[PDB]
Order: sequence, then structure tokens, then C-alpha cells
Amino acid sequence: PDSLTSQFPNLFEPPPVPKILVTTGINGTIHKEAEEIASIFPNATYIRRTAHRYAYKYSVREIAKFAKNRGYTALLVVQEDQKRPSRLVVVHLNGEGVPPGPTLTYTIRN
Amino acid sequence: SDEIVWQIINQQFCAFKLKTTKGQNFCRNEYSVSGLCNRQSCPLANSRYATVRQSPKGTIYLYIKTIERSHMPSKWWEKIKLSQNYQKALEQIDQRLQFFPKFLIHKCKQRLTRLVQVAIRMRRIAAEEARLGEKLVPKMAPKIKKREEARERKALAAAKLERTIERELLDRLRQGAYGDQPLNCNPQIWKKVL
Amino acid sequence: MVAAKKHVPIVKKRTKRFMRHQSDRFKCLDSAWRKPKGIDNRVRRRFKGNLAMPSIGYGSNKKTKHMMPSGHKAFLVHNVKDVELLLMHNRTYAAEIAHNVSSRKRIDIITRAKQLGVKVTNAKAKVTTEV
Amino acid sequence: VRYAATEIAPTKSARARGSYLRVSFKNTRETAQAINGWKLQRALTFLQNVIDKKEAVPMRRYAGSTGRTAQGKQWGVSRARWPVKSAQFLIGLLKNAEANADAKGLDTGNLIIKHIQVNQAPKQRRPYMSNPCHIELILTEAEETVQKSEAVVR
Amino acid sequence: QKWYPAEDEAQPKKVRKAVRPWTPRKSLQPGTVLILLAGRFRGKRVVLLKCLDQGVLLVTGPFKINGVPLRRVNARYVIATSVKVDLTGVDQAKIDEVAQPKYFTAASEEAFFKQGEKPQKKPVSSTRAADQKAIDKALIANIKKVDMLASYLASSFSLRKGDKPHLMKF
RNA sequence: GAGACCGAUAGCGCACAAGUAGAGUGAUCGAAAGAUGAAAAGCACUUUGAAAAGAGGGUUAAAUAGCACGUGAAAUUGUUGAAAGGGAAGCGCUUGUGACCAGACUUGCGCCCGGCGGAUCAUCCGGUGUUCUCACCGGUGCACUCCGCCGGGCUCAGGCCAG
RNA sequence: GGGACCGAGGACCGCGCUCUGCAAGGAUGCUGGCGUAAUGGUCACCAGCGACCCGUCUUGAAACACGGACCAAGGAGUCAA
RNA sequence: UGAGCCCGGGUCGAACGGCCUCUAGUGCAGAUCUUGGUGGUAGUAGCAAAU
Ligand SMILES: [Zn+2]
Repeated sequence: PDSLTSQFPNLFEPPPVPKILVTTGINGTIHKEAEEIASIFPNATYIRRTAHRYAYKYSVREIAKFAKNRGYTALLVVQEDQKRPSRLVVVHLNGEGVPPGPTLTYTIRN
Repeated sequence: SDEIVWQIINQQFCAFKLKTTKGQNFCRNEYSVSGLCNRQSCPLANSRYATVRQSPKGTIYLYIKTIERSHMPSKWWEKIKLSQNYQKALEQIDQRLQFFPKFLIHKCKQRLTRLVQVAIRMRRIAAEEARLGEKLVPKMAPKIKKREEARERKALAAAKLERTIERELLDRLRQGAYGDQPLNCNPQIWKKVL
Repeated sequence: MVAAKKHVPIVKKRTKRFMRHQSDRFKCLDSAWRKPKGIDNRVRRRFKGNLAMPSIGYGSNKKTKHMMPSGHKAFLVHNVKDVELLLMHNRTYAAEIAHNVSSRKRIDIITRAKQLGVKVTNAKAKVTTEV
Repeated sequence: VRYAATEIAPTKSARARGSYLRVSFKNTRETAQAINGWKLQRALTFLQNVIDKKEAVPMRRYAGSTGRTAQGKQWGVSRARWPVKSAQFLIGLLKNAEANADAKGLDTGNLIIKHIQVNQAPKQRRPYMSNPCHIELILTEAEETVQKSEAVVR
Repeated sequence: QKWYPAEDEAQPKKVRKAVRPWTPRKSLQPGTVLILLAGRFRGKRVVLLKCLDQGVLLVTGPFKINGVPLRRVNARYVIATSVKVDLTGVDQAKIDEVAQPKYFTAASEEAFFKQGEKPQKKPVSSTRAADQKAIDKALIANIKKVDMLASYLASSFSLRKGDKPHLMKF
């Protein structure tokens, strides 16, 4: 469709070899679940977000700029609730000079 | 009748009291230096009183109650603007609350101190929240949560995933999506396709 | 200095509850303590090997009474105006949002509590984070 | 945290229910526990043998000392009976679940009784009272393990 | 200070506990061979260079004999022995320099991307390596003079069958 | 027409088929029993089979609200899981093993330098309300003063447990 | 000289002493460790030691005697003069 | 200390809670307690009566 390709030209020529960064929410306890989400997508690496309880709280804008600079293609953030994964945020970083793209937020139920 | 008011307030009823089980009582009245209900800090039972308040615009004022404007409740309080410099505001308390009870002077300085400290804390929280970009949204309502729990069981039944995957997989075997000599299937079964 | 007020160490004489006699054998007797009134009851006579009785000697220190393990005293709030009552007592008390407070009112209580600098015991009940 | 063992997919499991059945509750519990975890063709042939007095079911919990014989050697029990009505009612629910599997698209030769359960029904208000029962059962396929390929070096 | 005290947090009473120096045991003389009892160098036979403040001791191996560098240990975590090696020729000025307590005590892209990784073991400083060599060179020469002292310091202390420490003397 | 009454084991025996059902030769005796849902929209149709029963499928915000119908406790029972069991179990003090669950200090202020913007800063001007000397608006600018903000540098401060 | 347990109180005040401050009306100083878990809870079970089934009634006392299959709801010092 | 009280998770659908006073048909393990429901006995006795 012409309207969808114009609004989102990065998603719709060929995509490069993908590279995926998976993080959790701030002070996450779902590391095993986030490692299983990272195992789902090939060429995915899991990096914990906070690195100890009283450490620096990083924003998703900062991590998106970080992974863009170090050659990644998308960022996946797995929010948590009651120590279970609850929301999947998919951030498309894309490449070269085009800005970071669409952010699709889903909810994990079961 | 300042004592007679206090006896009615303390031991019969006060609309500002909040009785907690934790060994302390709280005054809900907005013109009280401490939140606690005691004889020193009850503004109703003290004809002469002082209180430090903060305005929505960010200005901190000092309020004064005298025995003369007691029968006039609209004119209870003299409102005096406190300086933004912390030292001049502490001094402005001392000159204005001169010859007051020292409880009122000491707790107004504490109330001035906590109000300035909260304001600095308020600006540090807002700067970090703006950088973090995260807001607390309410979770799902129990009616909506029961709604999609009911429709997920009906959608999982309608999906029939294992038969849907099987049908799609054998469909791509027929059209030759895997090409000649497919790596997905053994050779004698690819011969059965033709 | 962003913590509770400096307090003496929290010492509890007993942690186990005082179970009612024969509440283990009968399902119609609750575990809530009842004083046995029989002249030959072994719990009342204070024999060895039997259940202990509540007494005033088990009472906790007054400087540590009603105090959470963090050093704050529990304070049931119902709205935003209950939180502002702890403006002067942010290190002695902690805010406990009531079970009857709705989702959006908990948002306003949580936001105000962080600004005032008071702890919330239930800060993740009906709320979630959005990026 | 911990995650409970998930249910088998409904595309692999067929259910069948019987509510308010006028059979003795205790005889159904021993008959259902006899055929639990079995293949469906074993369970159907076994229940037709109990009707034909050829095979016996074990009484373990509700064991009134009525029958001891050589048919207890198959189970290691000294108490074995021949509940005719319990086998007739359980056959009709296995054939209901096999029919439900056939309509769903299952492989009728590889059904196993994954789960079976007998519960007490409301007592029939007549000094003498009957003991009816509810019966539920889930029929699933045998697990199929596919061969994993060798990992690629890269 | 800056803030008027916002709460009833009271200042403490004036405490009358003055810091007086630690007198060590008579056995803990410089040059005494020690036996380390805990730490990663447990069971090692070291030498004591200087007794420091508040119950700690300055200790070298020397590093070319057993492998323990210039370290501090606690006096109570050490068994003191009767054998003493001569300290003549050892630079006292370098000992005073390493006895200073600061000698042993001391957000970006890179910060986020080493999270969860084991940091690499730091290679030894060139200042600490040179300070070790300036001390042990006269110590080892003194050590070589006494027969079987070098092999004794290379070996590790261990308890055998029937070794009763309440009667054994070191 | 009312109530500091009771709220379906209560209140008249009867909130409903109640002096009904039913018992006794008869005089007399005399119960139990309320609640789908906002609206029957009370499950069409396919498919097992003999039924007050299922599997699909649908209605509804919700059917684990299906005329067994709001909520749905305990006794008692089935399945699954864990542990134990040599002629009692249960209980008190204290460990230990395993399983599941929770998450410890809210984790900060003060100095210095440079820029930028504000004012409670100018013996600046106009206006409003007032307790008549205090507040609040509007327009001026940055000589001074004071707040913030951004970019550096620095300081101390802290919760628990050990030696 | 060696070991154990304990650190109550919280500006100054008092008695003193070896007086540029001290061991003199109650613990400070230094160092380290702690967030994919420091530390707790509940359950099941094992282990050492302990440990008669409650109420009523008789009697100096035990021992008899009466009540207790289990759960929910009701249930007994009230109102007038 | 305790009688008890507060919070989390699930269920659930329309009203309820704290303070200070007033009021009472106000707190249960027993009464071979009352009404209801449900056990072991027991798939036992035995097929008598009732159904
Ligand atoms: Zn008051």
C-alpha cells in the first residue's frame, strides 16, 4: 500500500543482516525470561539494564542511541509485572542517517 | 477562653483530628506547623499562632494569627512573603515571630526548611523523569481483563495452531518454496510430491 | 541522609504467634488466643512442654513499638491530602495506600509521595510502567 | 519465578464429560483408576472383559472384601471385583471422546488417557440414599519427538 | 551547617573514648617469619617488615621466593615463629613510603556495554613492581646467607597426624 | 401515615401454591421453599448417543451468570504434585534439608567557576484587593542583590552485617 | 596476661584525675563485605530434648461419673415497677 | 503481649469505612443444645419394611 510505505519507508531495498539487543525494565528480575526471548531471535544478545540496585538508570532513548552507534538494528525491551514478562517493546533503530523508527508495544499475557 | 476551647478540642471532638493506632494523633488543619495534634501546635486552641505555607506559584509565605482578629475569621491571617534566600527567610521568621513562643519559632523554621528541601527535590525528580521518559499508567481494569481472558480462549480454539502450521508447511512443500532437492525433506518423500 | 530516622535496634522478644490450645485438633477452634479457664488445664497451670501464654513481659520497647523493619511507622492514606500530612514526618512514617483506593488515585498518591520524600509500602499494586 | 506445567494444546486433546450419572461413586473410582494412563484400545478391551467376567478391576481404597481370585495376580492385589455398570458407563464416555477426537482430526490409534476423574454428584432426595457421580476425562495423543539436526559451525 | 535541623534528630553525647596506640605482642619484631592463616595466601611463610597501626602488619614474601607481594595482614591472623632474618641493607625509607595507608587503598556507551561482564584482572602497576624489587633485593641476599631458610620460606605450613598446636612451639 | 425494629435458621406459622402440602377416626396438629441477566438475547446449527448427558459453535460486558442459575465459606470428596510412614498421631524449644514466595539506604546536599533566563533586585512607572501595610497583576531593564537552569571541578553525608 | 557476654543513654551541666586533656554521670576509631540476593516468610519432612484429652461434677485428693462423629448459622443475668 | 488490625495476589459486582458520642436482640467448643449439611462404620450388614 502506498500510504503505508510512505509513512514507514524504513520497514517497507532489502533489510540488512539483523542484530538484536534485548534489555528488561529498570531493576528487572526476569533475566531468564529475557534470555529466552533473546534465544528466539538469532543474532540477539541480552544486556541487563541497571547492573546493580543503586546504579545509573538508563533511558530507552539513551540505549537506542547506544545500540545505533555500535551497529545494532533493533532494540527489544521486556517490561515486567509480578516477576513475569508483561510487555514487549520493539524499537526499530534502522541504519545510516535515518532516525530510529517505529516503536511497537505489545502485551504478553500467557 | 483559650484553654476552654482546648479542652473541648482535645477531649470531646475536633473535625481535624486523625487518630492513628501508632501512638500519635494527627491534625488535618492546613494552618498547623506540625501535622500532630498537641497543645503547642493546635491553631484553634492557640489565639496567637504562626504557620509557613507554600503557594502554587512557588512562593513561601508566613501566616500570623492575633487575638484581635479572632472574631473575624476572614481576617485571621496576616500573609507575609518570605525571601528566596534561605538565610534571609530564616531571619525574616525571627524578626516577625519576635516575642512569640519558641515552639512556634522553632517549628516555623523547620517548616520553612522542609518546604525548600521538597522544592529542590521536586525539581530533581522532574528532571530525571523527563530524561527517563517513563510514566506510571494504570493496569488493566478487571472488566477488560476478564474480557480478553474470555476471548483469548475462544481465539485459541479458533486458531487451531498445530493444524494451521501443518497445513501451511505442506502448502509450501507443494509450490516449491524450498526449491528442487529440498533440505527440509528426505528424498524419497519429495518424490512422492510429484 | 536519605533513609529512616536513626533508631535503636529493633528487638522482638517473640516472633511465633500464641496459638490457642487444642486449635490443632479441632477445626472449629481458631488459632486466635483464648485464655484457658480450667482449674487443671496444663496451659493455665504453666507446665513444661506446653503452649506459652501472652503476658506483659513480652511487650516491645516503646522507642521501637509499631515500627516496620525499615524504621518507619505505618500510616494508612486514602487520598492525596493524607500524604501531605507526612510533610513534617517523612523519616518517621511511611505511606500505606489503602486497599479501597482506585488505580488513578494511587497514581496521584505515588507521585506526591516521591515529591514529599515519604516511603510507600504498596507502590506497585494496580500500576505499571509505560515507555 | 515458577511456571506451572502448561496444558497440552487443544488440537492434541479431546475431552468428554459425564455429569449426574446414576452409578455408584466408589465403583467408578476404582474402575477409572484401573484404566488411567492407558491406551484407548487397551481400556476398551479391558472394560469389555470386566463385563464378560474375564478380567477384574482392583479395589484399593473402597475395597469391600468380595472377590479374591487369580485375576488379582495381574495387579498384585488380593481384592478384585467385576463392576458391570461402571464399565458400561465408562465405555460410553471413551467412545464419546473417541468420537470427539475423530471430529477434531486426531489419530484414533494413538489416543492415551491423560487424565480421568470421578467426583460425587448431588444426593438424590428420596432413609436410603443413592451415590451418583460426575466423570470427566481428557484424551490426548502420544508424544511425538522429531529428530534435531546437527548444529552449524560459524 | 547550611540547613536548620528539620527533625527532632538529636546530637549525641560527647563520647569519652580516646584513640591510644596499639602495642603489639613481643614476638612481632621486624624480620620475624610469619605464617599466614587466612586469605588466599593461607599457609604461606612470609616475613614481617614493619608493624603498622590498629592491629595490621606490613608483610612481604619476598615475592621471588614464595610469591606473596607487599601486603598488609592482621596481627591476629598470623602465627609468629622464632626465626628472624637480618634486616641489614633493607631500605627503611622505602618501608616508610609503603607504610602510608593510601599506598594500598588507592554513564556512557562503554558503561552500559560492560554491564554483567567480569572485569579483566588488572595488570600490576609499574610503581608497585619497582617498590617490591627495591625491598627484596637486600632481603633475599640476607636470606641466602642462612642455610635452608630460602626453601623454608618457599614451603607451605601444614598440620599432620599428631601435630598438637597447644604444645607445638613456633 | 410512620419507626435508633427484623432482614429469608431472622421477622407473623406463612416475603413464594400457606392455614397450603401432609398426618390423625376425630377434636386438632401443621411445615419446607426468595435472588440468571440491563435486556431471554433462555445456546440456532454441526456432531456422539436414549440423557435432568457431552464435544464443537454461538448470545452476552461476563455463561467457572445456562431456569442445577448473584456472591459461593467450612465440614466432606476426586485428580495432580511434594514429602513421610518398623505396634498412634497431633503439640513446645532449637537447628537442618527441600519447595515456593518476598526483596535491603526513598540511595543526597553543599561549595567554586563560566554562560543563559527570571525575579521577592531598581529610592522605575501604571493598576487591583486589603487586616491600611501588607499582598497580587502589567510594562520597563540588569548597576547591585538573590533564585533557578546548563557544562565542568570539589566536598562531606549516609542503611545492615562483620574483623 | 588469656577468654566470653554486653554497649543501656544521647548538646553542656556533676564528682574527680596523672590537668595544652583523661579510662572522670553508659562505644568510639579504622578497614571490609552486601542486590541473577544480603536477609526473611510459609509449608512438608528429618533430628535432639520436652510434653496425659478437654469441659463439668464429687472429694483432702486422685480414681469414678456425665458430655464430646464433624462443620456452618442460632443460642442463655434481660426489661418494667 | 493479646483480643485483633493493615497491605499484596486471585475472585467479585454496588455499596462501605475511620473518629467522637448514643444505643442493643452485641462476641461460643461444649448445654445426651436447635436447624441444616456432611463423614467413618461401609459398597459392610442383607434384598424384612420403604423406594
Ligand atoms: Zn488539634
